[PDB]
Amino acid sequence: GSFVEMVDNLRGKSGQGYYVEMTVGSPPQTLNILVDTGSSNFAVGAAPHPFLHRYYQRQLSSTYRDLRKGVYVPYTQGKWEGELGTDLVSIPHGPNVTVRANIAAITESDKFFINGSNWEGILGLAYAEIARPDDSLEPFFDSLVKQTHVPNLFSLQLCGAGFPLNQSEVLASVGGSMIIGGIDHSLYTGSLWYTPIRREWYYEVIIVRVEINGQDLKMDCKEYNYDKSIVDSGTTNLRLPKKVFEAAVKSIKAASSTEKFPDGFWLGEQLVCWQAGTTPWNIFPVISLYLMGEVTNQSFRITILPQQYLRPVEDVATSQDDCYKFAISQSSTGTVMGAVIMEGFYVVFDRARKRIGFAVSACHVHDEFRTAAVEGPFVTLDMEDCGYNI
Ligand SMILES: CN1C(=N)N[C@](C)(c2cc(-c3cccc(C#N)c3)cs2)CC1=O
Repeated sequence: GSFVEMVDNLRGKSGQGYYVEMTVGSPPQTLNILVDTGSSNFAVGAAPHPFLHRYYQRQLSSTYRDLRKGVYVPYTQGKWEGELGTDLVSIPHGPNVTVRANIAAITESDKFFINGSNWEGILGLAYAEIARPDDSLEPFFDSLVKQTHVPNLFSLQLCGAGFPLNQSEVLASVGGSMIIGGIDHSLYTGSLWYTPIRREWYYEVIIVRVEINGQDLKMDCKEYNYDKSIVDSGTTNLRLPKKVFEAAVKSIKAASSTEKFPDGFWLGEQLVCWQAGTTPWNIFPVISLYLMGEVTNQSFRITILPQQYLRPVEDVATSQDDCYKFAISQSSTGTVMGAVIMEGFYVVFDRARKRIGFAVSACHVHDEFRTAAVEGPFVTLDMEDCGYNI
């Protein structure tokens, strides 16, 4: 590991997201910021809110600059309104540099901030194409690279605990690492395998084959990327296009048929519990996603375990049972490789070489019989045909 100052700088969990500490303004105002590769705006709470115990106070920053422009950002569920401006920003447990970046000061919001959560803003790490209001608002990472000598690359190791973390524990626990400008070898084992970034807007990739316990889902590969497939640290679940989700659930149900689970479980609505320590990991299948490789007609696969797709949750009766929710769900906006996938791997967002690397995470949860994996290469033809076009 060559980046000790940044190792273990994240906190959180898949259900609440993972955040890094940042400072904004002069003198510096400390805030916890959600690390989100699924968006491109740096936005922070800038007004009192019931679920925030601190926020950005522009009037107390001598380096604050008003851009005199508002921004409205609506999401599937939730939305916020803010005022655009710039200020000096730093990451305490990050590169030792300070940069002037755009900041959306959130003044009004609805179902955005989460009661119980510990973050006060979001750091959109994706590209300008999807920034709001438009691509003219330079994203934080672009500013960082343009203003310093930090290499145009970052890597993320999200660490699921494998069990529930209570309010106090989740605040004291190490949730992972965000290495800005490099790759830390202590965070993974084995080799890194890279897939191309198809287009620079979201971190879009192309899935070319899917297997459930080695059995080919056997769908037209275009279905797996309809209408796109992205890597998003800001999404909890592994989300799959409707048809792919239906086929995957049918296969996962068949593989785990020795035990029957209620429809509510497969819908990700209700939890299932087992006596402490007896979770039947072995009856659930591993899931492999094959991704386009960097060499023509070559692909590689990343394999996750149920320890990744069954999200630990505290039981309603806070019993001693080990409980989980099914963390694979349907999407009408393409495949989303969320925390479920990311917790199994160290993921390298190599913007400089327009590629995303995957390696088995040194902190992935597993058992004595199976482990997550990243393996290759495999001969795969016409992978370009797997990509979707409107
Ligand atoms: C999916 N996705 C995204 N990646 N980023 C956006 C900005 C947002 C993510 C969150 C959010 C909140 C809490 C936990 C997690 C988690 N985990 C993500 C709130 S807005 C919009 C969106 O819909």
